[PDB]
Amino acid sequence: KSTIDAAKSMATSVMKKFKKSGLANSVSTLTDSLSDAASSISRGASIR
Amino acid sequence: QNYGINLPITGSMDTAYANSTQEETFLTSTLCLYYPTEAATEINDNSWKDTLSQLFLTKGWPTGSVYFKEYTDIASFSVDPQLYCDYNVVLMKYDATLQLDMSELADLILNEWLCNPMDITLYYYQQTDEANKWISMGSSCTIKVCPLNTQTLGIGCLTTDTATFEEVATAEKLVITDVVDGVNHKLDVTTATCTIRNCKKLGPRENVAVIQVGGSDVLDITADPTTAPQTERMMRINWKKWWQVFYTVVDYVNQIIQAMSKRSRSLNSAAFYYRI
Amino acid sequence: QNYGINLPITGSMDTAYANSTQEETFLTSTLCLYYPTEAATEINDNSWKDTLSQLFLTKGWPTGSVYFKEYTDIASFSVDPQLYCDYNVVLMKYDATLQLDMSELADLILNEWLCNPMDITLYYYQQTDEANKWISMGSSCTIKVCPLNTQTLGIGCLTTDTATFEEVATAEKLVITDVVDGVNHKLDVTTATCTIRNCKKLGPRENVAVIQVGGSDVLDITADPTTAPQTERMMRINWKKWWQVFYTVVDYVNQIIQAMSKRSRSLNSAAFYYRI
Amino acid sequence: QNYGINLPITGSMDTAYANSTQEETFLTSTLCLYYPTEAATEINDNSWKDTLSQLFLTKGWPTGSVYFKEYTDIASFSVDPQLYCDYNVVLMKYDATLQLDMSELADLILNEWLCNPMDITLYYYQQTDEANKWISMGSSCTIKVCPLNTQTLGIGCLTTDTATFEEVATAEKLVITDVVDGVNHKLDVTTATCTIRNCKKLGPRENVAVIQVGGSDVLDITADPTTAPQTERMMRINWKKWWQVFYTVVDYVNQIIQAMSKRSRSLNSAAFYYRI
Amino acid sequence: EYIENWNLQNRRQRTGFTFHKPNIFPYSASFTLNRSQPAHDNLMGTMWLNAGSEIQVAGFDYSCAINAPANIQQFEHIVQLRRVLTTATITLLPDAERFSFPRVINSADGATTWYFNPVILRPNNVEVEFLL
Ligand SMILES: *[C@@H]1O[C@H](CO)[C@@H](O)[C@H](O)[C@H]1NC(C)=O
Ligand SMILES: *[C@@H]1O[C@H](CO)[C@@H](O)[C@H](O)[C@H]1NC(C)=O
Ligand SMILES: *[C@@H]1O[C@H](CO)[C@@H](O)[C@H](O)[C@H]1NC(C)=O
Ligand SMILES: [Ca+2]
Ligand SMILES: [Ca+2]
Ligand SMILES: [Ca+2]
Ligand SMILES: [Ca+2]
Ligand SMILES: [Ca+2]
Ligand SMILES: [Ca+2]
Ligand SMILES: [Ca+2]
Ligand SMILES: [Ca+2]
Ligand SMILES: [Ca+2]
Ligand SMILES: [Ca+2]
Ligand SMILES: [Ca+2]
Ligand SMILES: [Ca+2]
Ligand SMILES: [Zn+2]
Repeated sequence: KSTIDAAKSMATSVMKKFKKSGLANSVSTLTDSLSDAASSISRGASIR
Repeated sequence: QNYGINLPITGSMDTAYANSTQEETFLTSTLCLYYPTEAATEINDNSWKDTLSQLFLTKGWPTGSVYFKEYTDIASFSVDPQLYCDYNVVLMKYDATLQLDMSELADLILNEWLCNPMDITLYYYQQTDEANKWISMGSSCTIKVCPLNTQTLGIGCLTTDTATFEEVATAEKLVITDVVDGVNHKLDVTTATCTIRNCKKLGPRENVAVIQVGGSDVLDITADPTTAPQTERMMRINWKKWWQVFYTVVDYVNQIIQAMSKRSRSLNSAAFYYRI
Repeated sequence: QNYGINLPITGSMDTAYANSTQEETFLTSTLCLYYPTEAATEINDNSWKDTLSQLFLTKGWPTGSVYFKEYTDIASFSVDPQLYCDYNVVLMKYDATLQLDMSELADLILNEWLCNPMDITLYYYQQTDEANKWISMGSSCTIKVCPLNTQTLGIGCLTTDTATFEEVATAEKLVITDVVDGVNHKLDVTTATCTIRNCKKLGPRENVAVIQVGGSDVLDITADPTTAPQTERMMRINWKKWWQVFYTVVDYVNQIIQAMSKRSRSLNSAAFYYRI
Repeated sequence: QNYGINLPITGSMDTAYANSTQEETFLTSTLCLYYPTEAATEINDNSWKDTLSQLFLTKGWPTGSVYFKEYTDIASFSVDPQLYCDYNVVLMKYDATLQLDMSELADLILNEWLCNPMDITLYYYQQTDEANKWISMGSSCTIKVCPLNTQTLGIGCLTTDTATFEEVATAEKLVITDVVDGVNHKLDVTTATCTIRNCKKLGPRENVAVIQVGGSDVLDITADPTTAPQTERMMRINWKKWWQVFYTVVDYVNQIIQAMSKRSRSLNSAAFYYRI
Repeated sequence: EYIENWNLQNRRQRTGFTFHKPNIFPYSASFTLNRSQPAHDNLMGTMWLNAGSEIQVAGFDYSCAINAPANIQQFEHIVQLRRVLTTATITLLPDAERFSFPRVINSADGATTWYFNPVILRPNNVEVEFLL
C-alpha cells in the first residue's frame, strides 16, 4: 500500500532485519563449513 | 510432560556426541559470585564489578548475566544462604578458628535438604537415619539436648531441669546437629533468636561451588567420620591479592561451570517430585 | 526422572486397585495448620496444640507430624507466606472488606508461581500473556503505573512526573497487579518497603488447601473476569466457636488431605520459585 | 641422530626387562640438596657436609657428586632459582602465611617454562591460552594491570594514570600472574628492580623434587581452581630436628630419585626441540 | 577337501580351503608410541594383539586430545595378511577388552616400565577397509 516516506527505505528496512535472522546465520554457517572443509587436509575429522 | 513418575531411559552406546553447549548455556544462564566484604575493601575500586562483567563478556557471558553478591563474613552469610542464580560460585576465605563453621556452610549449600518444622516443648524428636540432621539458623543458636530412654526419662539429664541438658551448640549463626539415631531427645533451643528444622540430606546440590581462598583442605560436608569427600565442586586456591583471585575465577570460569551442573531438583523436569 | 519426563506411561485398564495408602501417607507425611491469632485467643488454652496433636494421632497421624503456625491476620500472613509441611491447611477468617486480599492470598498459595526480579527504576516492564502478573509483597506496597506507547511516551501520564501515574495499589501487604498485555509500563513502587516480581502462574499447588471460616464463596484465584473456579482445595465452613472449627478440621482430615495431592512440596517453603 | 623430527617408536610387549640401572645412574649422576640456612644453624656442625657425603656413599653415590646449596629462605631463593644438578631436591620449610609464595616457587621449579622477554613500556600484552602466564622475579616486583577493550581504552582504569591500575603484585620476589585470556593489558611493573617474562608451561620438570618440611598439603602448582594435583615430586615431611630430616632424605634417596627422572628437555635426544 | 584341492592345484585350477577361525595372524603383542617422553607421563599411540584369527587394537591418548587439532586424535592400524582371504565373515566390535585395564608395560628398549590407566571412550569415525 506504499505509505510514502516509508517506501524510501522499505527494501533496505526489511533487509536489515533479514540478514540478522536465523536463515542468514545458517547460510553463513554453511558457507563457513564449506570453506573450512575445502581448506582442510587433515582438519576434516571434525566432520561427521 | 509425565511429571511425578520416574521412567527408565534407554540409549545406545553409539549415539554421536552433540556439539558443545557451553556457549548456549553461558548465553542463556546466570552466574552469581559471592565474596566477602573484605574482598571489595582490598580491591579498593568501585567500577570493579563492571570490569569483571566485561571480562566475563570476553568469556561469553552476556552483560548483566553475571551477578555479584556480597556478604560480611562466613558467620553472617550462614544465617540463611539463599542462592538463586543458575550457577553459584562462593568465594570463602579460610580461617582455622572457623573451620567447622566453614564446613557447616558448605554442608548447607553443597547439598539439598528437605526440611520440616520442629516445635520443641511440644514434640520429642528422633533422627531416623544417616541423612537426618537438625539444622539451626539464626542470630544466635544455642542448642541443648536431653536424650530419653524408652520410658521417656532423660539419660544423664532431667526433663524438667534444663540445666542438666547436654549442650551441643552455643550462640551459633548456623549449626548442623547430629545425635544418636533411634533415641528420642528433648531439645532446648533459643527459639526467640534461632529456628531449628528437621532436615533430610537428599543429595548434592550441583549448581553451587565453593572456592576456598587460602588454607588447606579442611571442608568436611559429611557427618560420617570415615568419609571426607572433596567433591569436584569444592575448590581451593592460594592467594595474596583479591584481584588475582577474581582474575583466576574469570579466566577458568569454563572449568568452574564444568564442575557444576543445573540444579536437578529445580527446572521443569523435576516437577511434582519436589519443586517446579 | 528428567530423562524419562518426556516419555509415555502406558497402563492397562484392568490393573487391580492397590490398598488404601491413606495410613501410609499419614505415617510418612507432615501436616501444617495455619490459623489466625484470634483462634488461639478465643481458645484460651495453653495445651490446645497438644490436644489437637493427640486427636490427629487418634486419626492416624504420628505424634510429631502435625504442626501449627499462627499469623496475626490475612494481610500480615500475605507477606512472604511460608508453607512448611507436606500438607498445608490454612484456616482463613472471612471479612467482607478484605475480599480482594483473601483472593490474592488464596491465588498466591493455591498456585505455583515462577517469579523474577524487577528493577523498576531501570527497565520498562510489560506482561507477556494471561499467565504473567506482577506480585508485590512488603510492609507497604504502593504501586503506580504509567503505560507507554510505541514511541515510549506515556499515555495519560508523564514518565518524569510520577504524580500523573495511574495508582493501582496503595498501602498493600500483598497485591497481584494485572496490566494490559503487550504494553510497556513504567512503575513507581515504594521499593524501600516493597518488593515487586514478574511472576508466571505455572499451575495449581495441590498440597495447599484453604478453609474459609465464615462468609460465602468470594475467593477468585483467577484474574480472568469470566471464570471464578472453586477447586477441591477451596473449602468453606460456617462457625461460631473456633474449637468446633478445629474439631471439624481434625475429624475430616481424611477428606481434606484426599482433596490435596502430595509431591507438590517444594524444597523451599516459599510461595513462589525465584529465578534470576 | 634424527634430531628435528618426532618419529614414532614401536616397542614389543614381552621384551625382557633390563637389569636395575639405579647403581649406574647413582655412579654417573649428580645430586643437589637445597636446604634453608636455619637447617645448618640448628645442625651446628661445620663438618656435616662430609658426614652426609659419606652416608650417601654408603647409599651408593660417589663421594664427589652430592652437592649442598644453601638459601636464606623461600622468598630469596625464588629469585632466579638455578638448579643445575642431574637430580635436584629442595627442602622447603612451610609457613602458613607464605602458602602462595611456596606454591609459586614450586610451580616455577617443578615445571618447565618457555619464557620470552616483555617490554611493558612498548607493547600491550595478552595471554593466549591457559598455559600462558606472566612470571616476574626480582628484589621487589610490583605489578599492576589495566585491561583494555577492543578500542584500546582501559576497563576500570585509565591508561594515562597508573594510579587507577589494578594491583596484582606488591613487593614480590617471585609472582606468577594469570589474567583473563584474549584481553590486552597495559602493564605497570617496577622494572627498575625486577624482570617480567611471558612464559608457557611446557610440562613437568622431572629432575626437581620438593619436600615440604612440616606443613600440610597446600601447594597448588596449577592456576586452575578445579585442580590441585599432588605429583610424585612434591613430598611432605613432619620434623622437629633437621638432622632427622637429612637422615630421612639420605635413607630414602632411592625412593626420592625413583620419584624423579632425567630432565627430558636436557640430554642429547632433546636436541633441536628446545634445548640440547 | 584336501585331496580335492591337491588335484585341482595340480590341474592349475582355482581351489580354496575353508577355515573356521583361520590362524592367519602371527602372534604379536606390541605398541607404537607416536608421542612419548622419558618419564612416560604424556603418551599417545596404539597397542595391539594379533593372535590367530583375532585382532585387538587400542589407540590411547594421555591428554585426551586436549591440544589436538579440533580435539580429535587419529589412530590407524594396518595388518598385512601373508595370504589372500576370500568370502570372510568378520565380527567387528567397538572395544578392545585386552587393553581396557591398568597395565605396567616395558619400554621399547626394555630400559624402564610405564603406566597405562585406560578410561574407555567410544571409538570415533571407525573405518575398516579390506584391501587387495
Ligand atoms: C560447534 O562446535 C564448535 C567447536 O567447539 C563451536 O565453535 C561452535 O560454536 C559450535 N556450534 C555450532 C552451531 O557450530
Ligand atoms: C491389601 O488388603 C488385603 C485385603 O485385606 C490384604 O489381604 C493384603 O495383605 C493387603 N496388602 C497388600 C500389599 O496387598
Ligand atoms: C643382569 O643380571 C643378571 C642376573 O643378576 C646377570 O646374569 C646378567 O649378567 C646381568 N647383566 C645383563 C646385561 O643381563
Ligand atoms: Ca557453626
Ligand atoms: Ca547432664
Ligand atoms: Ca543422627
Ligand atoms: Ca566426615
Ligand atoms: Ca491486597
Ligand atoms: Ca494520569
Ligand atoms: Ca496482563
Ligand atoms: Ca476471575
Ligand atoms: Ca610471591
Ligand atoms: Ca581502577
Ligand atoms: Ca590467563
Ligand atoms: Ca589450582
Ligand atoms: Zn617408552
